[PDB]
Amino acid sequence: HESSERVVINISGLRFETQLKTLAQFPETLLGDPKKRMRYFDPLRNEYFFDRNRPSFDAILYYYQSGGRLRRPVNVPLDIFSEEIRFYELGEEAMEMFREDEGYEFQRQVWLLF
Amino acid sequence: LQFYRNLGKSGLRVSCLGLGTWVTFGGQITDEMAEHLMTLAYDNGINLFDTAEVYAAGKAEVVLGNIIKKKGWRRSSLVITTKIFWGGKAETERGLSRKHIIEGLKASLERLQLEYVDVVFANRPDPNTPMEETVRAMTHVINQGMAMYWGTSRWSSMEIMEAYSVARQFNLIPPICEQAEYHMFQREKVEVQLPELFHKIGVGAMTWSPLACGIVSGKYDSGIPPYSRASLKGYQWLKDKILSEEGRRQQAKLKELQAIAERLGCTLPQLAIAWCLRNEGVSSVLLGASNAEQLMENIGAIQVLPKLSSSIVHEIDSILGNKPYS
Amino acid sequence: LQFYRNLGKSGLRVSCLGLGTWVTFGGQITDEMAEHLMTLAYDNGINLFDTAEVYAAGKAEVVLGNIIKKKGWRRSSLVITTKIFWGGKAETERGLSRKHIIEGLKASLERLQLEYVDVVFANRPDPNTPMEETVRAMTHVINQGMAMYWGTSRWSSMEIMEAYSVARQFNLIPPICEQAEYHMFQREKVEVQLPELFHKIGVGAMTWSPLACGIVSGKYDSGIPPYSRASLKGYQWLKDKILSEEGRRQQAKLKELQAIAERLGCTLPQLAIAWCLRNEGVSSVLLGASNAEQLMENIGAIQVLPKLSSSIVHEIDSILGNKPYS
Amino acid sequence: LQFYRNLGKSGLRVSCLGLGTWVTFGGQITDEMAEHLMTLAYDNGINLFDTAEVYAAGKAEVVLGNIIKKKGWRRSSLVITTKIFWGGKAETERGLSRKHIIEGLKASLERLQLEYVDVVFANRPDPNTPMEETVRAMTHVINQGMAMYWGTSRWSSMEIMEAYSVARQFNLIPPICEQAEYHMFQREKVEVQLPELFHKIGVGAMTWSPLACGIVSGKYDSGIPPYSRASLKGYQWLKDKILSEEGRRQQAKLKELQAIAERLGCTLPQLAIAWCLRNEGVSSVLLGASNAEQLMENIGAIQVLPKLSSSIVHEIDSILGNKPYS
Ligand SMILES: NC(=O)c1ccc[n+]([C@@H]2O[C@H](COP(=O)([O-])OP(=O)(O)OC[C@H]3O[C@@H](n4cnc5c(N)ncnc54)[C@H](OP(=O)(O)O)[C@@H]3O)[C@@H](O)[C@H]2O)c1
Ligand SMILES: NC(=O)c1ccc[n+]([C@@H]2O[C@H](COP(=O)([O-])OP(=O)(O)OC[C@H]3O[C@@H](n4cnc5c(N)ncnc54)[C@H](OP(=O)(O)O)[C@@H]3O)[C@@H](O)[C@H]2O)c1
Ligand SMILES: NC(=O)c1ccc[n+]([C@@H]2O[C@H](COP(=O)([O-])OP(=O)(O)OC[C@H]3O[C@@H](n4cnc5c(N)ncnc54)[C@H](OP(=O)(O)O)[C@@H]3O)[C@@H](O)[C@H]2O)c1
Repeated sequence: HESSERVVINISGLRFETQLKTLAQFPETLLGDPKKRMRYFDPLRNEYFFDRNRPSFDAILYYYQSGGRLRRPVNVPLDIFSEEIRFYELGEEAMEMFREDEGYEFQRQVWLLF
Repeated sequence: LQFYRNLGKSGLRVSCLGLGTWVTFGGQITDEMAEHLMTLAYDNGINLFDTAEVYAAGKAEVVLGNIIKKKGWRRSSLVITTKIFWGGKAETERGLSRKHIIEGLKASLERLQLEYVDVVFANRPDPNTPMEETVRAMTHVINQGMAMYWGTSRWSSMEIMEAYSVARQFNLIPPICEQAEYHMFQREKVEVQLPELFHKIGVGAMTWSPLACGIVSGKYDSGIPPYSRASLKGYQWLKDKILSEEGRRQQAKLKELQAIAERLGCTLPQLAIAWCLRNEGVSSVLLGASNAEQLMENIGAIQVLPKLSSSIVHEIDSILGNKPYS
Repeated sequence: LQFYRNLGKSGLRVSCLGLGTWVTFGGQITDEMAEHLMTLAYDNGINLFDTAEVYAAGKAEVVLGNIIKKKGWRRSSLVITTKIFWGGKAETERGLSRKHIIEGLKASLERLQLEYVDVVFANRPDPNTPMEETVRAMTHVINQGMAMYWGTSRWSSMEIMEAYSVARQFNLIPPICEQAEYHMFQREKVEVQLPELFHKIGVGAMTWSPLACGIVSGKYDSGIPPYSRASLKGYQWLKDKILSEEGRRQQAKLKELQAIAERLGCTLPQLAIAWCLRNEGVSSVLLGASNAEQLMENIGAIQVLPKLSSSIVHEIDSILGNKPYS
Repeated sequence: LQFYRNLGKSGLRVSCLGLGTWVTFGGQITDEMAEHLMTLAYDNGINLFDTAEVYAAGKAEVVLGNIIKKKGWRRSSLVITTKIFWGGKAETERGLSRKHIIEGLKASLERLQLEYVDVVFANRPDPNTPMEETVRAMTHVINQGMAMYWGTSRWSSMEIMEAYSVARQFNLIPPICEQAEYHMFQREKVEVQLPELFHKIGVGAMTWSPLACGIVSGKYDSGIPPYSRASLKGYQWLKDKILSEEGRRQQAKLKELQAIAERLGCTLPQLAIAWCLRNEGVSSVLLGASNAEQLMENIGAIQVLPKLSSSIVHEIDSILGNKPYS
């Protein structure tokens, strides 16, 4: 809880390393909630393992480091990076900004034909 | 229900109740009484016995060491723990440095007349010794055959996690246990801090003082009985907190908790001990006794553990009103 | 053809046949008989001798220890193995914890009157002890000079591979051997599970009970002979499976396998033992004998091993009909 | 102000003053005098005592070893250090190889009659031995129980940092201390080189010769007094530098520094020692004495340490004019 304690995140072999105060900035997310991320902890290596996409996590971790900047990398597909945001649970307020930055009876019946 | 249980997420199997040696061994009770108390605990399935180099200035480990040697119990059938921090007046005889961890544990093994203890604890955190030095020293005594496991005591969850990190960092042995105070009037640590470490890195809790040095027994609602712990030399601090403002307030809440004891067909000490073992993160509770009538009464808390319903647990959290905010 | 062979992909050279001590040593046969059986095996090139702390409640390691001390054989000329899991009634005297692995192996070395065993096995998987604790303990006793190698017994291939991972993870020593039951009526493990580990991480197999405790010898097609293992106290479980529904069905298939024994100019016990050594993943077969006539007969299975053609191997897989689906 | 202080960023607590054994023990002073000097230091709170295998060709560690054994002081109450480099005429009896580090330290422990020293130093850098061999050897003697910590002496900051790298590289134990010469006429190392290592990797400094072998005491402004160190056999090198060109120039600057001593109500040796302890990177200063009047006078430098104002410190840097360019 905002304590400079270091956290190691392993993405399919790609090693990431950050402070706990960085992830505790957004407690509603996956890596920010100690109860959500513990399902992925490895007590033999003291790290969190994820068997997912590797090029996407650069922007996921930087979303915490910068404080809200969620920018898809130039080499990650749009459909793949968008599915990663929903896994790490960044939020709808953050997902909407990503879409904006990416460029994105009888009365009712007679109203349909016309 | 299940008597023996693992000490955290390790292979060391301890009984849910253990007999400590603070105050009693080598101080309050005679050696002939200490032998009788230990033989009762051992003959009843208790294998965990706790001590420290500071208890009775080393006389507690000596008394404990002579009982084990006299009765001829198999060392493989005992789980002996000791705590290292206070080892003499000198400057280099205190703390968690590599010098005192090795010297202090070696001196305890001499008094205990044992080749090794099953667990060696850091009796308190040492802000003067770097974490890497303490973990290396604890790993060293384990690899040298002076101890089987090592744990912490009075460490915050942030410090216990750090020792686990430094262990994984330098391929050393992490700690497996944490001795924390836990009774009806001290709950913030075992019920909030520790359970995260039990699921993350598997550090169990071996709680001490389940009756607040005897306060929960309800023997103080009239005054300070003779021959009790509060009447002992060196325990004026306990007599102060008993007769203080909060002291009488705690005695009032014990009157309500007494009704829960009679309703469950048990005593109040048994209810408080069974109340501690209700958590999966509590690997064992360390008992204390000055006579045989107290001990075998406190052993009966195993009967009360199945009779603990969530309705009763919620009922006690209302009388105390100290439910820690999760 | 080649008598001695490496224990897995390691440097320890064992004979393809080994003499065990279950049932016999310190129980069924006299000590004077055990000495005679061992001297025959040793004088015939067998260097591998197996035991456990559970056999005869420690009397087997004692008998084995006295023969080695009496005959004055060079310790460098012997390969002594022992298995650790069951070490007493107490709770802390069983399992694969660091406490019992060290205490149990130390107690075995005392009875064996030996400074070290060549291999120390985990007699069965222990679901209560974490894999990291067991691997560290096995590495610890090796580095302390109490053992040269360590292996597993009755572990699944998934567990053996995990111990290899935890070893590589923490720079520890992986296991080199696995003791699995393997005879004509138990084939699923050695013929399917293990060969993948022998080529991947080089874990050899030291199979036990090649005659199904004597069932394959064909001495039960009439009844339960006196003085045999099925007539012994504590082995009613064996007498049940012999006279059960499947028991008579196995005795019927031995009649056909007997014709293959006469055609090859050998007995049926020799054919079954040579049938086990037909795999490259089997580093050694542990024999059992209650008299000298059985032992030197079973040693003759080396003659039958070259006479094992793939036509004969396919012929036996048709009589049994238990060829494991690869 | 604060007497005891940590040896660098480690858990070993040493007094800010320590008693060395160069020249004096086993050479200049009698053993009866050495006992008296040590009993005074020990009875005054000094726990750090320094020696080497080269001092008096091993007689210094012998004298020191007999005092500790005679007085019966608790080993846990002492901090004993020894330095290893010169161990005999032979080729393999000098340097920092694994052969001499182990053989030399073992021989020192025999003369000291001690099972272990608290710190083992490399008396000087060895350009013939690779850094990995020295660090492994220093880690080896620590893990073998012959030493608690290890440090360097006369190593450059580039070499101390390399030993720290090789330690982290191979999961070994880094050094915790550095013995460097530090007095008013030798300041380039402790005031420039070392403080970067104290904040980066936490290597403390245990400075030696605070009075330039007695030069700073001002006893040489007339000549070479009898029975002093300059009049001793084997110390013509010291007599040369005292009566040289710079030697008389240093004696002239001591006359001005004497006025600062009288103004502060103390002597000149006390001012020079307190001048050394003014840095946080200096964990302890090793004293030297040939009589009891010198020792208990030098112990009084603790009184002068609070009376050291930055105005006085700047005043002394002007008389010396050797302020190292940071
Ligand atoms: N890690 C640490 O820092 C730490 C600190 C303290 C203790 N410990 C360990 O934990 C153990 C806990 O000891 P504790 O003193 O805290 O035990 P406790 O349960 O808090 O109280 C034990 C004391 O209460 C009284 N008592 C016990 N049973 C009773 C009963 N049935 N009826 C009435 N009075 C009873 C006895 O005192 P009187 O008969 O004298 O009144 C006895 O000495 C210690 O032995 C020690 O091993 C560890
Ligand atoms: N890892 C484990 O858990 C485990 C388990 C079991 C055994 N083992 C090891 O493996 C060894 C295998 O022993 P085992 O009992 O399984 O051996 P086995 O070959 O299955 O049977 C041996 C028994 O069969 C009978 N027998 C042996 N040779 C015979 C012959 N030529 N003709 C007729 N009967 C014969 C004898 O019993 P009777 O004369 O009494 O009938 C003898 O005691 C043990 O000694 C032990 O070291 C390990
Ligand atoms: N790491 C290394 O290579 C190294 C090198 C040298 C020393 N050391 C250690 O550091 C210690 C330092 O010794 P040191 O000789 O350098 O000490 P020092 O303080 O430089 O001088 C000590 C000598 O000065 C004289 N003296 C001491 N106190 C005095 C006083 N109050 N008034 C007048 N004269 C006084 C005495 O010599 P006289 O009475 O004989 O004149 C005494 O032997 C040694 O004992 C050794 O343990 C280490």
